[PDB]
Amino acid sequence: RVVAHMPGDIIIGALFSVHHQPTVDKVHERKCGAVREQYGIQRVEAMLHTLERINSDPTLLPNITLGCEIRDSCWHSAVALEQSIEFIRDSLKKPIVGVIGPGSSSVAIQVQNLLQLFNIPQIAYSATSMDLSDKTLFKYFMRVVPSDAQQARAMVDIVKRYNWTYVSAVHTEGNYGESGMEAFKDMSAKEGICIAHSYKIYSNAGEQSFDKLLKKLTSHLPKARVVACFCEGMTVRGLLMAMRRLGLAGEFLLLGSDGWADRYDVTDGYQREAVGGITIKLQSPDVKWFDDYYLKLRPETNHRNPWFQEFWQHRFQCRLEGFPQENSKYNKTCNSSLTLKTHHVQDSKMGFVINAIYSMAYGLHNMQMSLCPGYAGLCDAMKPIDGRKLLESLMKTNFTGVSGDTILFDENGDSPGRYEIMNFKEMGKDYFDYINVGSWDNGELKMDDDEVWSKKSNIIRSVCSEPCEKGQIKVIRKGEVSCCWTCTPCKENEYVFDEYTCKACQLGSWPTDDLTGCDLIPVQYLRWGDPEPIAAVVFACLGLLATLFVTVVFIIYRDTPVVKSSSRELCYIILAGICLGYLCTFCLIAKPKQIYCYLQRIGIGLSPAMSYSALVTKTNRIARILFMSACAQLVIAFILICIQLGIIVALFIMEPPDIMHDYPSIREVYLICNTTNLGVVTPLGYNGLLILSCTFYAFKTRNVPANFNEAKYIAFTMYTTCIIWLAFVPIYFGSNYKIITMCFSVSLSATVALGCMFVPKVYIILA
Amino acid sequence: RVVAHMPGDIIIGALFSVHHQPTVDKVHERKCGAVREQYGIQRVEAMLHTLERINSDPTLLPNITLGCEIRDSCWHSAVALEQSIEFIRDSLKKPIVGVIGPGSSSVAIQVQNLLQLFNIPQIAYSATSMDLSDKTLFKYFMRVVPSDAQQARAMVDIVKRYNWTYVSAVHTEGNYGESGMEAFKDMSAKEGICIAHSYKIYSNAGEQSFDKLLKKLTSHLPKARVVACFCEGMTVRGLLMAMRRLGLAGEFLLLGSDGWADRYDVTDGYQREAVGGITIKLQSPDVKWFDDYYLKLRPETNHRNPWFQEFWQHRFQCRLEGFPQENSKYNKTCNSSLTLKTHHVQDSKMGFVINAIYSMAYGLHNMQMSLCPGYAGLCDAMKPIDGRKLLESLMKTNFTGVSGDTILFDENGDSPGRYEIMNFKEMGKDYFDYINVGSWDNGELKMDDDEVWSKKSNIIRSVCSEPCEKGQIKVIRKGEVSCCWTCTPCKENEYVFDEYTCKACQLGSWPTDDLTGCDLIPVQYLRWGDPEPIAAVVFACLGLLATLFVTVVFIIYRDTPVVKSSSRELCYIILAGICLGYLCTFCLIAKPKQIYCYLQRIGIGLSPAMSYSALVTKTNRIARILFMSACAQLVIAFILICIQLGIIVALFIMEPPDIMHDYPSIREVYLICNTTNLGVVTPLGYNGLLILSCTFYAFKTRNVPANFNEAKYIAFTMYTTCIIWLAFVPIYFGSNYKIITMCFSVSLSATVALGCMFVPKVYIILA
Ligand SMILES: N#Cc1cccc(C(=O)Nc2cc(-c3ccccc3)nn2-c2ccccc2)c1
Ligand SMILES: N#Cc1cccc(C(=O)Nc2cc(-c3ccccc3)nn2-c2ccccc2)c1
Repeated sequence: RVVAHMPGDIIIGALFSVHHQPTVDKVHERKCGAVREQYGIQRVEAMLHTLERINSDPTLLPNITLGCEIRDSCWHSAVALEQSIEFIRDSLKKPIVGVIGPGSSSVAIQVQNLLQLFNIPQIAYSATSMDLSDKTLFKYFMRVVPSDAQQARAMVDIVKRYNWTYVSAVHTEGNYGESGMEAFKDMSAKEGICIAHSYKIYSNAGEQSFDKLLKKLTSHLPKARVVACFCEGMTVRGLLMAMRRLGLAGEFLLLGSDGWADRYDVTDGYQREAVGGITIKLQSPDVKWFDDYYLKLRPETNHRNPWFQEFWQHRFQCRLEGFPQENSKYNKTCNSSLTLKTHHVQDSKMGFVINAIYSMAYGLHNMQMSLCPGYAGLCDAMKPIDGRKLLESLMKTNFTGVSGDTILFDENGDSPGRYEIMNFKEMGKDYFDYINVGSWDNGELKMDDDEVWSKKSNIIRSVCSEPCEKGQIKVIRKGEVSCCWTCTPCKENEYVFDEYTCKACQLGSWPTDDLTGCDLIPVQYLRWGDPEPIAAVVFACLGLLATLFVTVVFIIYRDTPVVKSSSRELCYIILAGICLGYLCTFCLIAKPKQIYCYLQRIGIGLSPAMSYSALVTKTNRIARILFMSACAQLVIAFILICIQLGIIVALFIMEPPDIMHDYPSIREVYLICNTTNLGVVTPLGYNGLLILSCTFYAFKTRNVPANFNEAKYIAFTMYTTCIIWLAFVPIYFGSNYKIITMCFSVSLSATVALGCMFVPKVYIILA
Repeated sequence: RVVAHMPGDIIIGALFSVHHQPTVDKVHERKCGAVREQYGIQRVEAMLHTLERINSDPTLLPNITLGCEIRDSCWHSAVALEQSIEFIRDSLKKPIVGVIGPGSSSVAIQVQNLLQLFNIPQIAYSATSMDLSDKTLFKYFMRVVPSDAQQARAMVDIVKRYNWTYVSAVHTEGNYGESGMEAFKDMSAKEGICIAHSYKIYSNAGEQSFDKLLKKLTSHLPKARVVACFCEGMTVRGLLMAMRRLGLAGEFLLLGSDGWADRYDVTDGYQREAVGGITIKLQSPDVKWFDDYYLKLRPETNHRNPWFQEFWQHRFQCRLEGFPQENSKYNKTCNSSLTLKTHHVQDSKMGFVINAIYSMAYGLHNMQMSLCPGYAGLCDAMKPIDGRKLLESLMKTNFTGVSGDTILFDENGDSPGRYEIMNFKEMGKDYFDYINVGSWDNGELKMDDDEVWSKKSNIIRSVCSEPCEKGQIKVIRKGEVSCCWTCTPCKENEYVFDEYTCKACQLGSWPTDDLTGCDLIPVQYLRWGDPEPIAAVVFACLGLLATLFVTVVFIIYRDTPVVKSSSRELCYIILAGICLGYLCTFCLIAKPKQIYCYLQRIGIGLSPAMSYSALVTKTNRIARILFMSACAQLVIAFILICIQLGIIVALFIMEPPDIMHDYPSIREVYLICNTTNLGVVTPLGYNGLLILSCTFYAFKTRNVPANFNEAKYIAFTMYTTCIIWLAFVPIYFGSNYKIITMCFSVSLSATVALGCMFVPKVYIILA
C-alpha cells in the first residue's frame, strides 16, 4: 500500500477511506475499488492544511513540530486492521501516539479491540453507536459527535411539546434502528406517552410487505395520527411509494430522524404525500478557510498526495500526458484551462474532522505544560511519550471549536448534541422545499410554532380517550394501554374518592354539590306550627277547663245529697285519672329528650288504671249487694294501682329509656325516643282485663234505679271506652302518624268518660 | 529475538517461556532474565521430537511434512504479545495455522484477544481459569486440562462420602482462590452441606494476621472440625507455623486442593501438626520415550537449538572453549566426560504438551480427509488453509492419549478431570510421607477407606446438631444456619404432623402410641353389672310386688265396708300413679336412645301429679264438709292431669328431644341424652303447689276420727313426700351421680306413700 508522510517531532496516524470497499470476490485479496470524492481527498487535504496552520501558530505548542501519517481504510475491516498492525509495529521511525478515525461505526470497534491492548488513544468523528459508550470494554475511545441516544431525546421533547400521547412506531432492522427505538421507548415511557404498536421492517423488502405495513397502520385511525419513524432513508421512500397507490395521501404526519433529514432523493416524485413531515438534521456550518486552499491546487504542483493524479484523471475523464501516472484508458487529453471551481461541493462533515485534531493537539499541549513546567520544548522527563497519561489529559479538554461552539467530553468521552429542525411544506404551485423552523441545543428546544401551522385550529391531534368531567371516575379494563380509559359516574348515594374510585359514605350523610365530602343531614322531627299539635293542645286545654269546673263544683258542694249518695274518694280518684290522661299530650308532643320519653311511657300506662280500678270495685260492690267499708275499697284500689306501677317498673327494667335516631329513608332522618312494641302492648293487655270486667258488670246491673239511675249512665259510658281502646290498635300499628293518633285517643277516651258520668250530676245539682 | 525453525509444508507456532520474566525496572526494555530448566528446554525438545516422530509415522498425514516455529514468551504479557504480532504478520514464508501455549493463565487471555481477530485457533496446556470457558468472548480457545471447577467437585464428593455437614472455609485472595471457593460453595449448597464461616487472607501477611485467623477458627469447636482450604502452597505453611506456637497441633483435619498436593517444602519442620491431612493431586504418568532421546544430547552435536550452549554453560557452571558462544565469566573449563544423567528430573507436565500437538495433528488429518477425499496430498480445494473450518474440525476430535486415556472436548472446549488422592500420615519413628489412597475419574470416586483410618471408631465427626428422637419436632431460630436445629416434644394433647410441626386433633380423640394418627376414644357410659343399677332394679321389683298385692286385695274385696267408706276411683288413680313412679327406673337406667329419654322426661313429670291431684281434691272435699258428687271430683282430677300434660307438651316443644355427647374431661367421653335445666326444674315447680296444698289441708284436718282415723295417716304421709322432694334438690344439683339419685328418690317417695296410706287398710281387712 501507500502511506502519506509528513515530518515532525510528534507523529499522528489517520485512517481515511479513499477507495471503495472490495467486492465479495476480492475480500481475501483486497484490491480496493473506485476512488472517493467527498471522503477520500478532502479529508486528507484538510488534515494536512490543519497541521500546517497549527505549526504556523506561535501560541500553540511552541518550538515543537508535529507530523502525520495517513493510510487508507477502504471502508473494510481487513484493510484497517492490517494498517493498524503496521502502526503498532512502528510503535514498538518515531512511534504513533494517537489515531483519528475510522469513519465507519463497525470498523471502529474492531480497531479499538486491537489498539487498546497497546495503550493507544483513539478519537472518532463519524461513529455514533451506543455500544461505544461503555468504558469497561472501550476504555481508549473518544468521539466529538453525539450518540444515537440524543435523537431519541429531541424526538421525545418535540412530541411532549405538542401534547401528543398516542403514537405508532416504525424502525428498520439493524443496530441503528433497534438501539434508537429502544432508547426512544425507554425515554418516552417516563413522560406518560404510550405507543399503539411497535413495528419492524427491512429497507429492501417487497411491495406486498409495504402494503401490509400500511394496512396494519391504518387499523388505528383516528386514535394514532402521528408515526414515530426511526428508519433509514429508503424505508421512508418505500412508505411514500406504498401510500401513493392506496390513495391515503394527505392524512399522516411522519416524524423521522436524520436518516431522512434534507435528502431530496427521498421525496422526488412523491411530494404530495410527504407534506407536513417534521425531520431533525445535524448542525454543521461551512468552513471558510478550506475553500481558499482546496481550489488553488493543481496536478502539476501537488507532490505530497500520491492519490492526486488518479483523482484528477478520474474526475476529468482524460489523460495527463508527460506524467508519472499516465493512463491509456482515457483517449481524450486534459486541457490546461481545467480548474476545480466547476461544481465544487463542500464535504458535509468537515467540522468534526478538524475538531478531533484540535482536541488531540490541546491534550498534548496540556500534558507538556503540566509535565515539563518552566521549559519550552521536550524536557528530559517526557521521553518517550506514554499513552496512559495522555488518556487523562485528553478527557479533561475543554475549548472552543471552529464555529464558536464549546467542545468538551463528559465522563464517558461523549459530547453534547446540537440539532436543527426542518419542515417539508408546499411553497406554491408545484413547489416544495425544506425550511428551518427551530433548533435543539442540549436541553433547550427553540421552535417557531407560527411557521409550522398556518392557523392554530389546524393543529393535528392524537389522543386516545377524552378526559373525565364533573364527577366522572376512571374505569380501566385489563390488558389495555394505560392511557385508554373510560369515564363513568358514581350513583347519587356515593361521592368520588379520587380520580380512580368512588366512595360510599355512611348512613345519615349526603354528598355535597362539589362531590368532595359527605355532610350530615340536619335532624328533622315534629313542629309546633303544624295544625295537628296545636289542635291537640287546645283540645287538652278545653279538657282541663272542663275537669277544673267539675272538680270545683264537687269541692264546693261536697255536702250535697248527691255527693253523699256516691263515693267521694272514688270520684276524686277518677278525676285524678282523667286529669293525668289529659296531661300526657304536653309530655308526648314535645321534642324527645332524656326523661320526657319516660314520662310519656309512664302516663299512658298509669292513667287507664287508677280510674278503672276504683270504678270496677264500685261496680263490683253494687253488684254484690244485689267488706262494705270504703276503707277496704280504697285499699283494694291502691293495691291494684301498686300492681300496675310494679308492672311499669318491670317494663322499665327490661328496656332502659334512651334517645334513638330513626332511618326510614336515605334522604331523611327522624328523632324518636326508645319505644319498643313490648313496652306498649303489655300495659294494654294488662288494662284490658279491667275494662272487660267493668263491661260485664255494667251489663249485669244495667237496670237498677239507684241514685237517679246511676247504673244506666255507668253502663252507657263503658261503650265508648271499650270502642276507643279497640279502634286505637289498627291505625296505631298501620301508619307513621303514631304520636298524633295516640295523643287524640287518650284525650277522647278521657273526655267521653268525664262527659258521660259526671255531666248529668252537675246538671241536676245546678237546677 | 531468536526463533527456532523447522521446515515443512504446514507451520505451527509455539510460545515457550525459556527465560525468567523481566524485572520491574526493565519492563519497557525487556531483557529477560535467567534460563529455565523444566519449562525452557524440555518442552522445546519434546515438541521437536514429537514432530519428528509424527513425520516418521506413515499412517498419519501421508506425504505431508509438518514444520514448526518456536518463540520465547518469558512469562510476560509484552513479549508474548509482540511475538504474536510477528506471527499474525507472516500469516498475512508460509502462514501460521495454530498456536500452542502459553503456559500462564493470564497471558493467554491477552494473546487470545489478539489471535481471535484474525481467526487463529489456540490450544493451551496449563491454563485453568474459569473465565476461559465462555465461548462468546473466547471462541478460539481450547485446552486439554481440567478447569478449576473440577477440584470443587472432587472436594464436595469427598466431603459427601464421609458424612460431614458443618465445615469452615479458607481461601487466598485472587482469581484462583475466589473462583474456586465460589464454585465450591455453589456445589456444596445443593447437597445439604453448610459452612460455618468463610474467611479470606493473603499469602504473605504478618504473624498477627495468622494468629487472628487461628483465634477466629478456634471459636467453633467442636462443631466444625474440618477446614476446607482452597489456598496456595504458602498459606498452608503459614497455618502450620501459626499452629506450632499456640500448641493446637493434632486436632484439625485440613482438606486442601492441589496447591498443596505433594510438595515437601510445605510441611518440612512441621510434620507433627499436618498429620492426617487429605489432598488431591493431578494424575500424570511419566513418558518413557522422551528420556531415551533427551539424555543422548551433546553440546557439540546440537545445532537446531540456539538456547542449548548457554543452557549447558549455566547448568555446569563452566566455559565451553572453542565454541561460538564462549563466555569469560566462568573460569573453570568444562570436561569432556560431563553428561546429563546426573540428577535428571522429568518435567511434571510432559503429557499435555504432547496431547495438544496430537490433537492439532488429528484435527488437520480429519479436515484433509473430509475436504479432499480419494487423494493423498494437498488438493486444489485447500489452498490456502482457512481457520474457520479448522475450529470445527478440532472441536470434534476424540482419540487416545499417550497414557491410554481418552481425549475429547465438550461443547466449551474443556476436558474431563482425573485426580488422585493422597494422605500425610506417620510411618514410624520420625518418618512421614504421602501415600495414595484413592482416585477420582470423572464421577467415580474410588477411595480406600481401610488405609485412611486405622480403626472405624477413630473417624473424625463434624455435625452441628443431633437429629430428633422418638417423637420430637424441629424448631429453628431465626438468623441461624439451616443445619442447626432444636428438637422439642409435643404435649400429650397433640401428635406430630411432620418433621417440622406438631398438630392438635379434635376433642374426643387421642394420639396413638406411634404419634402418627389420632384415634377415637370409645364411648363409655353406665353398666348393668354395677351394684347400683341392679339394686335399683330389685327395689323396683319389690315395689311392683307390693303394689300388685295391694291392688289384688282391693280388686278382690271391692265390696268391703272399708272400700265403701273410701273412694274407689281415687284409690285406683293413686295406685296407677305409684305404679308409673316405680316403672321409671327401667326407662331411666337403660342406654340412652331416641325415645327412651322422652319417656324418662315424661314419667318424672307425670307421676308426681296425677296421684296428688286426686289426693288434694279428696282432702279438699273432706275439709270443706267440716259439689259432693264423685263425678265432679274425677273431672277436676282429670282437668289437672290434662293441665300437667299440656305443660309437659309445651316443655317438649321448647326443647325437642335429642341424644348428646358429654365432654367432662379430655380423657373420657360420656353419653347422656338431651336434658336441660328448665325441663327438670319446671315440673318440680308446678308439682310443689299440689304437695303444699295437701300438707296444709292435712295439718288443718289432722284430728278427725273418720274412717278408722284415716286423717291421721293422710297427715302423716305428707311429711315423707315433702322431705324427699327437699332432699332431692341439693345432691341432684351437686354431683355427677344424677341418674342413681333421681332413680332412688322417686322410688323411695312412692314406696313410703304406698306404705303409709294403704298398709293399715289391708292389715285391718285381713284380720
Ligand atoms: N280490652 C281492652 C283495651 C284494649 C286496648 C286499649 C285499652 C285501653 O286501655 N284504653 C284506654 C282507656 C283510657 C282512659 C284513661 C283514663 C281515663 C279515661 C280513659 N286510655 N286508654 C288508651 C290506652 C292506650 C292507648 C290509647 C288509649 C283497653
Ligand atoms: N313442694 C315441693 C316439691 C319440691 C321438689 C319436688 C317435689 C316432688 O315432686 N316430689 C315427688 C313426689 C313423687 C311421687 C310421685 C308419685 C307417687 C309418689 C311420689 N315423686 N317426686 C319427685 C319428683 C322429682 C324428683 C324426685 C322425686 C315437690
